[PDB]
Amino acid sequence: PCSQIWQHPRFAAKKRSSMVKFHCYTNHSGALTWFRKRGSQQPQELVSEEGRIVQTQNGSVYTLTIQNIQYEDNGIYFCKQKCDSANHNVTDSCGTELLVLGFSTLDQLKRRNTLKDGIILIQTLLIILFIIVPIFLLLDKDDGLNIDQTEDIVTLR
Amino acid sequence: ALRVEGGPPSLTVNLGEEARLTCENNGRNPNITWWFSLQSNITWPPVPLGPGQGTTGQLFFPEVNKNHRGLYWCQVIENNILKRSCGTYLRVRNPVPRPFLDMGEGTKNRIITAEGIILLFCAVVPGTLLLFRKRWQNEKFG
Amino acid sequence: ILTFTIPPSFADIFLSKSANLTCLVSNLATYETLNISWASQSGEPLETKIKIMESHPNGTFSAKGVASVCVEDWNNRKEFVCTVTHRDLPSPQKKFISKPNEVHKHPPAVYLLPPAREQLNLRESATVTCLVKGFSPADISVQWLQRGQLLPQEKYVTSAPMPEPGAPGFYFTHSILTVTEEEWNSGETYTCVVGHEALPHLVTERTVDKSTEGEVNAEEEGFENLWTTASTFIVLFLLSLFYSTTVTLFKVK
Amino acid sequence: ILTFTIPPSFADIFLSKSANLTCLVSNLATYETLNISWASQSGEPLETKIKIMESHPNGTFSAKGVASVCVEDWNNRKEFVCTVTHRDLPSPQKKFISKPNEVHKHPPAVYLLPPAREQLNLRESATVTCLVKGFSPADISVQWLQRGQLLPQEKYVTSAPMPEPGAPGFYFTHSILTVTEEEWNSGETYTCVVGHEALPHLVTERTVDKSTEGEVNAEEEGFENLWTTASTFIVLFLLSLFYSTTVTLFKVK
Ligand SMILES: *[C@@H]1O[C@H](CO)[C@@H](O)[C@H](O)[C@H]1NC(C)=O
Ligand SMILES: *[C@@H]1O[C@H](CO)[C@@H](O)[C@H](O)[C@H]1NC(C)=O
Ligand SMILES: *[C@@H]1O[C@H](CO)[C@@H](O)[C@H](O)[C@H]1NC(C)=O
Ligand SMILES: *[C@@H]1O[C@H](CO)[C@@H](O)[C@H](O)[C@H]1NC(C)=O
Ligand SMILES: *[C@@H]1O[C@H](CO)[C@@H](O)[C@H](O)[C@H]1NC(C)=O
Repeated sequence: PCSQIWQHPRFAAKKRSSMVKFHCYTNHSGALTWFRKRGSQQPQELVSEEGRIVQTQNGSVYTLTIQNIQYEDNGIYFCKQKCDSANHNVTDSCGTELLVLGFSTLDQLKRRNTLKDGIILIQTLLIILFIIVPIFLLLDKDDGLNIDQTEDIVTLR
Repeated sequence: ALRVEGGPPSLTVNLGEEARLTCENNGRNPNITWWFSLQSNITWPPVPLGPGQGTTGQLFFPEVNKNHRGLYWCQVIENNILKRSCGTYLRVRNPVPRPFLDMGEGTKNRIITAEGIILLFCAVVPGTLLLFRKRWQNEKFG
Repeated sequence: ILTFTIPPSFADIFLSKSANLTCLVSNLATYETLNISWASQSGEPLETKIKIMESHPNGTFSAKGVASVCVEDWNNRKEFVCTVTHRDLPSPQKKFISKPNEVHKHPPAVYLLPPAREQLNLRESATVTCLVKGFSPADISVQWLQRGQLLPQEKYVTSAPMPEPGAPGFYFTHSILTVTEEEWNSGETYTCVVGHEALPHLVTERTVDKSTEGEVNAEEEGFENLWTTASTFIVLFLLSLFYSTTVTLFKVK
Repeated sequence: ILTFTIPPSFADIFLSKSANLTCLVSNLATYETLNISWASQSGEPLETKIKIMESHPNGTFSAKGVASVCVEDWNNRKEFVCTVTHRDLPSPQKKFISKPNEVHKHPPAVYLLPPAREQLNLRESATVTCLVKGFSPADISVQWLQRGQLLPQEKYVTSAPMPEPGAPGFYFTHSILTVTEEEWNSGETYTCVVGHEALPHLVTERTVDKSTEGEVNAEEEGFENLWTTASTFIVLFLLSLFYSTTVTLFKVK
């Protein structure tokens, strides 16, 4: 009855604040509601804003355009329709799974990860050092030498 | 008189790793087809693939390649009734193979902040120990 | 009189899903007795399209015979015979066209190069070029799209495939999409599609735009946590330096 | 007997500071009665030099007419006609010639283009491409240099000149230097030069070499410098912590 909705490039790998044109090609005429999905959360209504969401109706086609796209806009986009055909047969589109790309030149990511690995190894070493410092210092402060008087393996322990 | 689940709108897979598609439908055992295409309006008709395997109609690419990016929509025929799916999208990304350093940006940067806080505190406390020691040894000498 | 048989191009083969054979006859003094008939090795009758090209400056004519056959027959290296009985030819001429023998296959490796900064500095125009390298069959069709709309062949050129240096049997080609600076300045997404036989799907597509850093990485870095660590570390540096100075002064007193 | 007129070439004009007008006539049965001389449109006779080559294997002789006149008149598009008469010619073959149609004559605009990072990702080979576009004359000679030495044609390949869209009568060409992966690591000097008639210095060359020429972009590296200064500050903080630890240990010890 009302299941002839069309869509456009779905994956749409884009950089932050880029431009693509959406539409809602259909073979019917009725009430329309844009919806946005992120992750597994429930469908939610979209709110129009000038220069951020452009809504021009080309007759049976409902053009859409999203500027200033950020990471919060990652998810699935589609346009609903209302089919008041005495049976509440409510149909929907299929989807447009937008993605936001990390610009790490696909190469600096390796350098950053290697650096953080260095720093948390430095954590291991320094934290061991600063946990052995207080006890070995209060032993001298309170007043090691006794153990030596009482071999290399014991010293390591 | 019938519907079909659209499946994932997009899909990701590592290069050289198997990618399996899907076509879920309410039919009993009804005719299924794979019609590969491209993103937008090109000058070529959709390229039909093989017939799939199993009752579901699942594709299989044992060694996928970079050339396999594009839509993969499944065609279902059920007693002279036609219905079009939506279409997936294969793609390769070659992710990061280095899991040693506690995978998760938030994880590593959070433990970095914890590094700063704990290192500063565990350096400050030795200062208190040192001043206490100095006072006690000065008392000892006197 | 030299006669040749020409297989159809890949573009028409994929467009019509029906190959068109060619029976090219040249150096014809007369055309009233010209008759091009197409058939297979088994002798099955087939319709033949007859068309005459413009006369050459030397006075010689030309003609070609077009027969519609399925592409699967060409894939099965099926043989076809074109029979020509001309008054200038002492005897009828029998020839056969079929698929060439087995040859190494290699799908093309598409690469789309964005215009150089120096080229943009003259603010005149931009030539977007996508390099297609490493395909054994020379039958490759390269097109370009603007916002998903087909671009006429008068707006771009595609060099005929030339053998790949350092690797015999492989061919490479270029395609230059000369675009006005105003059109490229609007952040347009420009793509070239490569239809080619050796491709696993027979067609691919590559994209490039103003971004030029269109690496696919989903979301890994750039979170506000990086700013959080930077600020908390600035504070950490300040406190560490102050602590060290106070330690030195408490050593003093 | 066919009479052909050969316009003078610029090479000897650059070297010998003079232009040679050649009236090459072939298919000559006999030469003992031949009378070939140079002339002008206004009937002014010219000094004609007769030079005859050896017999052609087809049984026909040949002759030439050589004249030397100032280049400036030839640059002024003066119509010079070569008079050819023979005993076998019912009428003389007077070929009328002048400067061929001069055109906009624009010099090439070379825009060296770097390899695509996707191609480098294969770790196998890279192609350096230098697009040469915007020249009127068909002739053009692209050569690549390695560390100041000419690169032989055995390693690189270049595309033949083709008309460029958007401007009739305007030509362009291309080129590609395949390089191996370890060649691209070493940061060698990849430069391609262009020889052209319209070049005011007669030679031009672009330089995109080593392993990276740089690229300015939008935002993009801001968090990168933030990360670099964060790493520097973690380094300083580590140094201060180590200094404090060593001071404490030495005061204790
Ligand atoms: C709408 O459906 C009718 C009937 O099938 C068809 O003729 C027409 O082309 C369709 N319009 C669109 C935009 O698909
Ligand atoms: C619909 O889109 C076309 C193509 O962009 C445009 O020419 C036309 O004016 C649009 N409809 C309007 C604005 O009435
Ligand atoms: C929508 O239409 C289908 C097909 O007639 C029917 O099976 C389904 O129950 C309908 N849904 C609603 C909400 O009416
Ligand atoms: C459709 O059903 C017929 C039933 O015999 C079968 O032969 C055919 O292969 C089916 N379509 C497919 C699987 O392409
Ligand atoms: C899609 O591409 C075809 C082939 O180039 C073209 O005929 C058609 O007009 C394009 N889109 C539309 C508006 O139908």
